[PDB]
Amino acid sequence: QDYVVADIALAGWGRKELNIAETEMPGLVQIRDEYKAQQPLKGARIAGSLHMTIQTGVLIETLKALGADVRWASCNIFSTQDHAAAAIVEAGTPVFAFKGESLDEYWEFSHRIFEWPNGEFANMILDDGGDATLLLILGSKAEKDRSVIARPTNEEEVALFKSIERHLEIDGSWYSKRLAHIKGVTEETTTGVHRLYQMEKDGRLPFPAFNVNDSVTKSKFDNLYGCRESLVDGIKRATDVMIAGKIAVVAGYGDVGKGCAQSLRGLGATVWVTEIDPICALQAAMEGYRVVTMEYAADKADIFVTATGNYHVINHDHMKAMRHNAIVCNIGHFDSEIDVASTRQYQWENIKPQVDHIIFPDGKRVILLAEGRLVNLGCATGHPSFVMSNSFTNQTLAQIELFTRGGEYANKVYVLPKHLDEKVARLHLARIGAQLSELSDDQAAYIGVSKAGPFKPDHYRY
Amino acid sequence: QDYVVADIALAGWGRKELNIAETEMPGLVQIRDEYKAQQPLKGARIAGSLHMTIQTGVLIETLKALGADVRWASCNIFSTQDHAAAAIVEAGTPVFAFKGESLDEYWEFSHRIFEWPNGEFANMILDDGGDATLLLILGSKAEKDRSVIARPTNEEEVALFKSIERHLEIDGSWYSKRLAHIKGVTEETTTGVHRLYQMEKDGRLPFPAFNVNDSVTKSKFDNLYGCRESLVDGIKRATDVMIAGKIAVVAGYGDVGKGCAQSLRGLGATVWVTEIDPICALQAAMEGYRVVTMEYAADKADIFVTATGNYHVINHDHMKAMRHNAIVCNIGHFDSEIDVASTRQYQWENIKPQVDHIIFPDGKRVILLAEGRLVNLGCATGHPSFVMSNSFTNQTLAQIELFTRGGEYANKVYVLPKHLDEKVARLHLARIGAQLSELSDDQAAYIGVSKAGPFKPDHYRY
Amino acid sequence: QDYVVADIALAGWGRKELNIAETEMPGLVQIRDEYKAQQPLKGARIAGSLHMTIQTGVLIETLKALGADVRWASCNIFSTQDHAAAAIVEAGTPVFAFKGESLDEYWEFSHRIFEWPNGEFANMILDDGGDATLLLILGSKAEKDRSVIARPTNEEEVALFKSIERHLEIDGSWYSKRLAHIKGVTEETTTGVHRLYQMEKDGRLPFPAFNVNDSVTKSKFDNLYGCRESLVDGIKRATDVMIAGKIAVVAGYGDVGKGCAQSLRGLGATVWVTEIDPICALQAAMEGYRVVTMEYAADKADIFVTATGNYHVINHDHMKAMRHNAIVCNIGHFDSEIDVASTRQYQWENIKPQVDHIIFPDGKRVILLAEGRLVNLGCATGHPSFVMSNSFTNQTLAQIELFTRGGEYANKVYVLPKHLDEKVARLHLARIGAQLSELSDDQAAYIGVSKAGPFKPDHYRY
Amino acid sequence: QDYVVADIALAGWGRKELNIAETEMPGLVQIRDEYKAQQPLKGARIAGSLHMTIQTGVLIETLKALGADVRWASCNIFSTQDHAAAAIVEAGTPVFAFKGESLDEYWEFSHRIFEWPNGEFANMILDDGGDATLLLILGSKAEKDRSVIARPTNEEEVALFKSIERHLEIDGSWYSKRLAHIKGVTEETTTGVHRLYQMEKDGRLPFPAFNVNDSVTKSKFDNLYGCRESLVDGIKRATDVMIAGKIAVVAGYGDVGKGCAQSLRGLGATVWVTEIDPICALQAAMEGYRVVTMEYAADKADIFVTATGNYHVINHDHMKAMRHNAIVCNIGHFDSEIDVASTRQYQWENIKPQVDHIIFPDGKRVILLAEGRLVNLGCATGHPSFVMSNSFTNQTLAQIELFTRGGEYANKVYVLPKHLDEKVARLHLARIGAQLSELSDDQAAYIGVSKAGPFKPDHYRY
Ligand SMILES: NC(=O)c1ccc[n+]([C@@H]2O[C@H](COP(=O)([O-])OP(=O)(O)OC[C@H]3O[C@@H](n4cnc5c(N)ncnc54)[C@H](O)[C@@H]3O)[C@@H](O)[C@H]2O)c1
Ligand SMILES: NC(=O)c1ccc[n+]([C@@H]2O[C@H](COP(=O)([O-])OP(=O)(O)OC[C@H]3O[C@@H](n4cnc5c(N)ncnc54)[C@H](O)[C@@H]3O)[C@@H](O)[C@H]2O)c1
Ligand SMILES: NC(=O)c1ccc[n+]([C@@H]2O[C@H](COP(=O)([O-])OP(=O)(O)OC[C@H]3O[C@@H](n4cnc5c(N)ncnc54)[C@H](O)[C@@H]3O)[C@@H](O)[C@H]2O)c1
Ligand SMILES: NC(=O)c1ccc[n+]([C@@H]2O[C@H](COP(=O)([O-])OP(=O)(O)OC[C@H]3O[C@@H](n4cnc5c(N)ncnc54)[C@H](O)[C@@H]3O)[C@@H](O)[C@H]2O)c1
Repeated sequence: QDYVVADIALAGWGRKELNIAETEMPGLVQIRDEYKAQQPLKGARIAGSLHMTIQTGVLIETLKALGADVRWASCNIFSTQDHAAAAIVEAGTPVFAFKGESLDEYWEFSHRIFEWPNGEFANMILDDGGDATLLLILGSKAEKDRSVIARPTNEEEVALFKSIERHLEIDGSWYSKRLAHIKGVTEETTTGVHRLYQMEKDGRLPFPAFNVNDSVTKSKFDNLYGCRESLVDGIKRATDVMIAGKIAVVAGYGDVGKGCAQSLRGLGATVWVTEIDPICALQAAMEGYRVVTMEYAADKADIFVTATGNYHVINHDHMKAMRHNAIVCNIGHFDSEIDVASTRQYQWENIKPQVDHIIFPDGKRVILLAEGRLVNLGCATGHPSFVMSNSFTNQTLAQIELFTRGGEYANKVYVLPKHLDEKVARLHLARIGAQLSELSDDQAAYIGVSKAGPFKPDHYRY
Repeated sequence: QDYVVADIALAGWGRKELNIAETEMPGLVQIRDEYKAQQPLKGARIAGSLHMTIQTGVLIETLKALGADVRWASCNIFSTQDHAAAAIVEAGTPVFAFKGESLDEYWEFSHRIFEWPNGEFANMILDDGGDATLLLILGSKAEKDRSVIARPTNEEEVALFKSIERHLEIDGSWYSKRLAHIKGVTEETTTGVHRLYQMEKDGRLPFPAFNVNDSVTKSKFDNLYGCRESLVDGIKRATDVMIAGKIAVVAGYGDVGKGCAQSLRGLGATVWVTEIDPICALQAAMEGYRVVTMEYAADKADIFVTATGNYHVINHDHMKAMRHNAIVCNIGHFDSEIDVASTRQYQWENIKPQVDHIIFPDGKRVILLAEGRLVNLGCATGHPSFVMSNSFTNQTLAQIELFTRGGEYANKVYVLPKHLDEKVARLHLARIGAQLSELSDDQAAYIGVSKAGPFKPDHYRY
Repeated sequence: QDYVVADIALAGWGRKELNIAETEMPGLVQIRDEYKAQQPLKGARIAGSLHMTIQTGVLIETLKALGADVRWASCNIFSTQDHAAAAIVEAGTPVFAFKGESLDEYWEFSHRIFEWPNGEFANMILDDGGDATLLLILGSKAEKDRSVIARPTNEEEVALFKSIERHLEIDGSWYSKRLAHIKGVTEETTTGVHRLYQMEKDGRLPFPAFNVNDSVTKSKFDNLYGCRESLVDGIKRATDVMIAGKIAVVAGYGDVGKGCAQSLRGLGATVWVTEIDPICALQAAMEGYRVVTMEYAADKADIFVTATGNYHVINHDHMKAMRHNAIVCNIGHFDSEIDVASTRQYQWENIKPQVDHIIFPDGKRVILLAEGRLVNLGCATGHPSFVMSNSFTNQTLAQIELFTRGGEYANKVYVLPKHLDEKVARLHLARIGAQLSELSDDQAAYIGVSKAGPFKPDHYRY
Repeated sequence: QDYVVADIALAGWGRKELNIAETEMPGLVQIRDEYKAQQPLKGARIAGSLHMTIQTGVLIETLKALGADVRWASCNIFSTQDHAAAAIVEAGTPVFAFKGESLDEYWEFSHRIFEWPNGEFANMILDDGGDATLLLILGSKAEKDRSVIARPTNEEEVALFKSIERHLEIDGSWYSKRLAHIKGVTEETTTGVHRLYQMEKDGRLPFPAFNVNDSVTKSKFDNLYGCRESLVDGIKRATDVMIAGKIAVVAGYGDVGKGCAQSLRGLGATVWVTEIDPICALQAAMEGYRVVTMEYAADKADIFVTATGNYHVINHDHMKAMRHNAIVCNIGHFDSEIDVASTRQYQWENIKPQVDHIIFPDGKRVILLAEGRLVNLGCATGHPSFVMSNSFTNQTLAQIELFTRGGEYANKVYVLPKHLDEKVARLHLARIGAQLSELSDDQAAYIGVSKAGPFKPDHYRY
């Protein structure tokens, strides 16, 4: 069995949910129809490391419909949907992923996506978080200098370092010969992208890399629209609270905060915003939101939402000043936006999964969601498929561009070209009934663009 | 054991949830504090027939805190929350309710709320749907005319009639004796209020009844704000679908439909509305919604919501014209807004509990929610506590008024007096931080009102 | 010349503006087309007393297209548009109206609409404010008892009383014989309607009267939609102020205040509301508005809008606490919502017409619009034609109903029947592209209405 | 008299309006207070060419309060407010501007800002549209090559070239001598910035230039918020039309179109959008607007707004398909968004100033605003002061930076540094009551920024 999944019997269920997801992921489905004849990924052998969910499944089969051969693993030990994995295997793709897998299994499975049968090699990486890429790069270094895997600080490292030693025993140059076949990497997260920029700095980047995280279509959907669609859903599943008439404070008015504010206001909450950036604060104010400090908000608001990407924006003294049964949640950085640690010295009482009462020295209670982790993933189900369709359609056009024209690119990190970012948007228009107009020749000349785009300058903010 | 519940062990859990709910139900709690000293319900013996949930538990303990003696049953066989029932019993109230009870047990439990110890009788009814009222009125007539309980249309009538026949054997004047002791009824639903108006018309109403359904505070919260708060919640739990960019059609632009349109629009849907009432249609047009026909919408919309209270507003031929994986749901009348029965001829495939695929001959599928029953109750959790607080504060003030001043009233159906309706609203203001202003003497005279209210004429529409 | 206008030469201009207004008044234009064949007003001789504007002109010619003969005057000395009057005369209708006419001329012109040539008599009154109706009723009394015009308090009375004495000299029973021919009155304002209710009380109402002021379509358009369309326009014409980011306080959250709040929020103002009615306050709160006292708002808000219909809701001490260059206006009762009188002791400095600086003892200035009169009429141009189309379409269907079936009605004040209120709405649907649906027989029975309406019970609030 | 204005008598009026405007322009006023002591512009001699309005007067006196010596002209022959010019002259600034001046007078006035007394020279240019900059650059080249001012395309060039030829006769090196003294230019318009980038490309830029057009604060206020605030204002002054229930189409969904759509929707219009950019189109779809074609909209919409910056986006055949009395206007490029010229073949009829009927052969009419020029400027009063405060605070900070630190800059076009852009926003917060928060040291390090800013990376889109 060239796969490791929870239970292949879950395949039929997975296929039914794939069939449903496809309708909500028109960008991916339309790429299949458009590039059918050309088979642009014929000859591509893609190693993929990305949350093994139903939506990722639609991406896998798009890559296959375009001609790719694919091996897949999850980028997280808990994010796999076992029935999705099952259905993808049943359809003929090696998957090494199950929910609740150990760290040892995680790093093993990250090797498996790079062990192709019949003397073959992966020639593309599709990554989320950069673990797959990190494995080849660090393993290659360990070949020359074992010391780099000699002193593991944490738990993830013990498992990573150990897995590398195990493969160096199979083949003393296990990693470098595999790295030599990679034609391109496409990466979609902030952390993965930071890692690539550092490799480039260190002269350690041996192929072109596409930063897809910073495209307009990916960032708007992943940040603004995705969280707008999901904040209130998580709050309601957890608490069933009435939103109308409540004071809700959103910390941060970037893309995530903008979406949060908009959804809360759409239900009749009074929305306050906190900010450290005066441009963002002024944007919030021009939408009729009151811009306040968290000190001011702390004893007044009913609902607190953190969207700053920063550290301890809701702190011990804020919570201490809070109203009884104030609801506190986080939709920003995966942790530490709220100082949950500083409340651990007080009585807690579980209300239900991902919902807890914290009881302060005076008997005043606060309701905390997902233990200060991401409310949209802990109390709801994360981004809807249409949102993920925009992210994954980016990843797909990036794979096509590097596999197909990667020789035109240096061994550097590149943001997706505007014309492909525009194409991502265009691929989603028919689903939602939007009719795109066309410039005439005179009009294209008049505003100084090609009829085919790109339509805006690189500095354009949308 | 003067109670029948699922499991008395659930009491501690129920008490924890009651403690949470109280903070979201300020009308009930503030009533407890305001009327504490007066104990206006001392000497009241209330037979209640109302969904035995955590929220109803808060109402029950409010009635008790005001001096009432109380016995309770559910008005529905499936709506009971067993931990709620348990906590209320443990706190000293007879309850006759558990989730999933039978129709035989249902009607028996309806008798038990009228069986008081120490030779005492119920003197007040707090009703939802009118079953408690019906039992006594039908049963009383059946004492002198067994023909009324002779021809059961219906599985519910079969159970009802049996229980009457069974009690007639114990005492030929079981109902009669009890009916004569009722000083008043308070009723909060359309169905219950229709039954009362019909009794009044027939001269069969032997006590004053308060119609609390048609109060402004009750109708607004129960119809408009409640459904606004919970429509999308149900759709998202069921489907996790992206709302932005979708065409959603709402059939009906009354209170319910107004709330629906408003929540869908708040998330970036294009909202279309159908209507038969030109006034309601013009209202919709003035908020920027296109007013369309269901025939026009059938093959164009992505989301269908029925809010008409009418019959087969989505029919077989509409569903057949629908777009593949269109979502169809009902938030209006309990059933028959959608012609679900006409699709039973087709293969169905369950997606998950309360979510079904209907497969048409050409392979096109429709996603139907809650089998065409109520999506906010089937796929979500129903109205939030603050909403129910408005309905139940209406019931409480109605009980106080009829118990303490019923002599002032005739044997008719009255809508809650405007000043009590205003009181319901007022009791909810402190929670949401709304500061009410006071008229001066000059100002009250200038507009022709008392400083204490009521503030509007009886025909005022708000 | 059976007319008195400013200048008949203005007719061509007026006709051009009539032709423009008709497109925006589909209710009136559609009545013409629908009732063409029937000529329901053939035999009607309508005396009309209503602001002689372009929009009223479209009403006059609708009445004529339906078969009426008409004589017209203004209900206000300043509201006439001279080119409208000119165009209506040129088309063959006697008009007695010009802007800036004296009180003597006003009362003379009110007689002229009741002096028909060739021994004829008016048999219908179309009134706004009840002056026309008052003339006949009071004149009739003076015939029997001169004392009722013996002691005039004010300026309007001196002119009224004098005009009556003058006509009693022509014909000692000038009024009563004219009153005897009136088959019906239709009245559209609050004041006019109060006067009718008082006549009825006093047994002094000799014909049926329609209160059109309280119809749903007239009240929603005249109160809510009209002021929503126009508040910000008046503020901007006067001040050119940026609305976004300002705190704007609306006193009152009835129909006018509701519209005001909604328009201000639509431009990104932070909107606060004050209220004395807790139901209205709770409505405001459920839309996310903060409900505050004027004492709280006075030193904080940038923009103050009064919509209460009450007395001195913005008072001396409020203005004294105001921020420098706060803008103060009134869209409610025609005066005394603001205590402008109490500021008259302080320096004023005109900024431009209808805009004044008030300079307080400490040098802090406030900007007052229209001297505390109606901002939408003083700084903008009042209600748009579509709004007036709803009012006047009411007046027209009321005229048709009383002329045509007035024998079915007692000599009482009646609100317009719901089926005619619905018809008003329906007549406006085609213009705005709204497609009204139709009940089937089964559906009409199911919800208990006729297919033709009315569709809602009398107590329905919309 | 070192000035040329319409009437110095208008000065007191102008001063009154300047005093009002100041309260709505907190960025300029707060700059005066903050930099008072430092007098950073002491030694600066600023030649300004910018619309001589009341708002520009506030900018001028801010520059003076900071130590600058200043001479001023308008950048447009018709934009001058004569009372503003007068007040600024009376307060001691040479101004060369009056409303309705000729092109000959225009260019002469442009020379006068460069003629300083006591043998001194301008050392800074504050420009709008780039005419002041062009004069010196073109004129300098013309000294050594008279061919550049030999072939005038254009009535404006005829005037420009004459004035250069006239000054060349007085001094063959008139421009040269002056050009060499310029330390910097600040430019705020698209046209001016394009000219600067073209000079830079040709190596013809002898000093650092700040592009203030593309700052976030300038572009947002000038493009989005400014047009949002004033679109409907213009339409209503022109037509007094009802907006609710109308279909309004906005061509373009960039900054301007985004603001338009938002204001129209806020009043209950159904808003459709056209676009050629799929990203912008998806943005519109995500806010619930239908994205349509102008061909589809042509015969359906009631209101047409062009915001594309493109050429003939409304053409002859669109207008011919339009609904009778459709309103057509342009808020985008100064002209040629609508093919007005193609309708000159038809009879026109003026409705009023800036409002015209275009009469088609079949008698169908279209209402065109401002003859297809800018409706916010033609039918209203342009941007409000708070908006202009953001543009002019940008200019002020740009002047301070180039004057005090220009040595740090090369002879290129720079966009305003992000930290100054942030400063513009910050300076506007106190007015609107927005409370900015401060990062702690730990928080600044955690997200990788200085506590003082800048807070975002250069590619951040807001
Ligand atoms: N929950 C999710 O599923 C999800 C999805 C996408 C992104 N994110 C995360 O959300 C976070 C924010 O994302 P974004 O795209 O909005 O980033 P952003 O940088 O665009 O916006 C963050 C905002 O927070 C403000 N801020 C920083 N510190 C603050 C403080 N101490 N107080 C008040 N405001 C402060 C900044 O000025 C900034 O405008 C990131 O960590 C991102 O990774 C989460
Ligand atoms: N889901 C819930 O939890 C919940 C809560 C409250 C009320 N309701 C129910 O929702 C239904 C509607 O309630 P409401 O308060 O909005 O009633 P309503 O009478 O105020 O509104 C119903 C609207 O539907 C329109 N309508 C009737 N038949 C139609 C048809 N064939 N096509 C288009 N429109 C049609 C009517 O003209 C009307 O204006 C009722 O059955 C009510 O009991 C449900
Ligand atoms: N400006 C116009 O062109 C125009 C058009 C229509 C109506 N009106 C007038 O506007 C006024 C209001 O009309 P409406 O239809 O909204 O009336 P309404 O009675 O429906 O609403 C008035 C509201 O003001 C509140 N109120 C009374 N005194 C108050 C106080 N002291 N402080 C705060 N709130 C207070 C009341 O509770 C009420 O809800 C009336 O005088 C009406 O004639 C003006
Ligand atoms: N009226 C004013 O006072 C004022 C103020 C600021 C800017 N503007 C002007 O408005 C215009 C637009 O400004 P912006 O900042 O929105 O520019 P922008 O580039 O941000 O937006 C223009 C939009 O129009 C779209 N477009 C181009 N041709 C089109 C076509 N044929 N059909 C449909 N869409 C088309 C583009 O795709 C684009 O996204 C510019 O000319 C600008 O100078 C006017």
